[PDB]
Amino acid sequence: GQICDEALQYAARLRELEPGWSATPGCQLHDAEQLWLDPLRAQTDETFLQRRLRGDWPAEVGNRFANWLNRAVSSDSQILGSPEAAQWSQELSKELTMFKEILEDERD
Amino acid sequence: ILSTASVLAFERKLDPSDALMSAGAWAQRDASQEWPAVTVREKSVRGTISNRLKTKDRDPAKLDASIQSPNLQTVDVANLPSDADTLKVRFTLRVLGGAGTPSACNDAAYRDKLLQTVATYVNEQGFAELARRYAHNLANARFLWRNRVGAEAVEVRINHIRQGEVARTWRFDALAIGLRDFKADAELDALAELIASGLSGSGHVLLEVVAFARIGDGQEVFPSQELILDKGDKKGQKSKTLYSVRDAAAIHSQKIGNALRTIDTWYPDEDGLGPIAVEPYGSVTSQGKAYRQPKQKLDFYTLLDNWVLRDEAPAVEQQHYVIANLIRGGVFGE
Amino acid sequence: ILSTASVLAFERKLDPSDALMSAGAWAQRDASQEWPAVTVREKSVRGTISNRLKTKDRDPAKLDASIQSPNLQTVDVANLPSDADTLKVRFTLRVLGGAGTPSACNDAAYRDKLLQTVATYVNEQGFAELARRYAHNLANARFLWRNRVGAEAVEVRINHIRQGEVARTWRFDALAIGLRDFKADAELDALAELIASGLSGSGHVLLEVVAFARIGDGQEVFPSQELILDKGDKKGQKSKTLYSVRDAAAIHSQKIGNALRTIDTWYPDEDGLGPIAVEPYGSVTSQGKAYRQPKQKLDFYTLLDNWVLRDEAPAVEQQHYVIANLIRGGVFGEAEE
Amino acid sequence: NAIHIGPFSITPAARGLHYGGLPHHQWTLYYGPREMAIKTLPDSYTSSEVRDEFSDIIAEFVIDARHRYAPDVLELVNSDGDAVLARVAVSRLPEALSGCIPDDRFPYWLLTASRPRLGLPVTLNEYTALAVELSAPPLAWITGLLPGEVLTHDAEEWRPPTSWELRHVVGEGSFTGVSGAAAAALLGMSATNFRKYTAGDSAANRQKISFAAWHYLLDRLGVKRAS
Repeated sequence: GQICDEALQYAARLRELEPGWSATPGCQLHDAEQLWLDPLRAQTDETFLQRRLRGDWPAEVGNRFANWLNRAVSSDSQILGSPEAAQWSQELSKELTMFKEILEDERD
Repeated sequence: ILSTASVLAFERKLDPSDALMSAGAWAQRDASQEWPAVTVREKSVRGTISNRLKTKDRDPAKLDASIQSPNLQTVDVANLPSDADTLKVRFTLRVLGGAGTPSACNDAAYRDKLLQTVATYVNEQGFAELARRYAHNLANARFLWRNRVGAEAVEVRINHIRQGEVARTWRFDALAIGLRDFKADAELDALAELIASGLSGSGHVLLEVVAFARIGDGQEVFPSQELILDKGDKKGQKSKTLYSVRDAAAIHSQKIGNALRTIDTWYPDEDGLGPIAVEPYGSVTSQGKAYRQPKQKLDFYTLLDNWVLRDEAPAVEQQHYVIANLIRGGVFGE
Repeated sequence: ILSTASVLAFERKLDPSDALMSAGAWAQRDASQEWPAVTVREKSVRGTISNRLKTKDRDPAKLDASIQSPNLQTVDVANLPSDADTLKVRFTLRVLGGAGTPSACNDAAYRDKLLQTVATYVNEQGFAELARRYAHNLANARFLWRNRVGAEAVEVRINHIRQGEVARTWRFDALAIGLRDFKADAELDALAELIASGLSGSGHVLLEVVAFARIGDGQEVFPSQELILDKGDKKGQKSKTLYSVRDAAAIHSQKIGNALRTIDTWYPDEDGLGPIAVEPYGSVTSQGKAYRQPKQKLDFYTLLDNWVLRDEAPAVEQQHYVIANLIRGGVFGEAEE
Repeated sequence: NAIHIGPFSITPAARGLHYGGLPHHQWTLYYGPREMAIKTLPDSYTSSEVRDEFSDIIAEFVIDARHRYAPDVLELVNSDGDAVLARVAVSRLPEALSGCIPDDRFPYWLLTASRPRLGLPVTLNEYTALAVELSAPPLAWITGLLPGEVLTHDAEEWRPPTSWELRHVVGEGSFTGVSGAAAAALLGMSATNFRKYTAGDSAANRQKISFAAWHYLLDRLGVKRAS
């Protein structure tokens, strides 16, 4: 949960420093990282960009965060043999669901 | 004392090339050298949601809101021309020999034991059963995977090319020879004898395989599908990319190789399904299931370990399966 | 009273370049100057589960679930065009000479003792056995490693190039000359005299070697394989990279150099396997084994220390091996691993 | 006024400077001839402060040398392949190894911990014999930092260690952490006769240690097994 909170705080830091939400070279994750780090409403991502620029895209950002958490916490094959592995997997799923709900509630 | 080597690698025999696609009219196939190649093109595809979502969702309003997004994609496609009904798929297959010798190995004693085990396999019988099954898979156009399904007439021309010119020709009806059982025919037995002479190291075999499939005017052919990145947008082949050699639709050579070694009719679960491709824990990706499951003692690794270490030579069908796996090649090690 | 020098370094002789690959049709081998290069492409690969498994695995649920989620890779591949059946491989080779003199050495007494030992080797016989074996390994196209296996016809054209134009030409049938035994032939022996003149310091030898291998239309050729560095990659990257020089598939120069010095037939294990590359503790990576293990006294360092320090000259084929290792070059001395 | 911490030496730069108004000197830390670090430390620093200014670099050197020259590890496993039953750090390999995947023809196997495993079938009595013969002492990694001609068993090729090589194992700053008095008591000598070995130059009453005393000292310090 602390890690999830840190990620939220990290996202808040991006929200502190997003004056011009312009894509650049090396921003190839801008469909999800540019969407989860989406700045205030620009003219390019206008009302016609309600699925491209103003798209509420919490599922792809949640999948990327779940992949990063699974890379940082790689479960063993017999790690779920006791209740600790199932509790850790359920806690990771609940943290991803809470982050997705907080992103969808904050997605416009 | 003797144990299996920790590294043990075999180069593949029966190397096929990438299979190129061209198009033409039927009965023009004897002048099918200037036939134009099948070009891969783009098109747009917009469709309503069709995949099974989480059912019993009591919100039809969000469902209708998702339906008003046409989720536009760009898709690679490859069709025949409107004035051509025949797809011509051409490749070459090289048969080398030396199918027992590894390319890399740790133990020399295990290497010599394996070499003499394959040597006793060759002395008991030649490669004639395996070359017969490979010649059957050459005879029917199994390497046309979805370009064979629903074809009116499939014809296979196989040229043995000894010098720079053609040394022999075989002509087959691929719909006469089934994809199910392994038959006998004198031209097919001669082709199997040539493949067996290549696999036995007594010659150098190069074959040119041409397949004509009468599909229809402007119908859709199926080349190999590439891998697509997701960092792009909904354009630029966002859903499907098709494999191509230079301005020509083509098939991956490993697809041709998979369809060539679909000879395994000895797996213990069933025999009414037909052959599968030779694999350790012989498994097909379509069914998501493993025949030659290692709880049963019929996978490639336990059979080779019992044959080489404990001298427990298996049944002759399983010996055919083990030598077919060694012709397939692989990385066998811890 | 005379010990080995603590540092000792020999620059290599027989420097090859990177071998460049082009493609064309056979019997256009004389007009093979505008042959287009073999390019390196990418393709997609889906893989089964065809490796050994642990006893923690092989439960049918786990094996079937692993077969459910497959592995997807991108692979670098190099092929001939579908209208060309001949691979052409071109490189150049410098035979330099001065093989006894180290490029760095600590002891002066060890230096002139080693220099006069190589001098007595050259006075007793020339480089003609070594140059004969090197000319053999040029004549059979052993620098085509996997591109020679299963080939219909291999032909080698060697132009000795003195000024900016051709001074001499050799034409060899590389499938006729074996990879097993070292024969005798007048053109091959004249090439050996040229290489021995280069190794002796009596001249400047520059050769251009071209190989034509009749493989087949559209078949796979095998360039050198690079080393891929990825730490935490995103599930479907490249798993195989191929060496290329300016969008032309190529073989590394040390690969050609390893195939050139495959002349060691005098290792004490056997001789029915064939020649190996000259190495200290002469070892092939494919067999994972070290012939001339130092527990026998036939590795490079005990042979050299007996020949130089204690004047125990070995057999003449062991002398051939030690001089071939000096032509190979290396870091010999107390930079020990 | 140089400072000697085992094989390391910290020397000042023989003329200071004035940094920030205060007088300073450049101190250089060497590991023999190899220059490891330079710092600019002020005057009115005691030698203890100069010592634990460089103690961190010395500790990183010790960690790197201990990880780099670690001895090999053999593993006793059962017939399935996983479930390591025992481990043993060996200084040599059992010489009958040849690349192996364990099967169930034998219940016990001895594999290398390196990944292309080599292995041998054993029966818990020859495993004990191999572990007795080939085991590594707890400070075997210091043998990585030694020239090897001072570590050989052949007396024709052996040469005695210099004072800098002797300070790797003997001294309060050495990697064994054993003083000269304790190392003299290990050899059955006096402290002065043993300090005769640790002078540095042949003029200042320094003799070289003998073959038997050097190899017995490496045995008793737990550096080389020396059977």
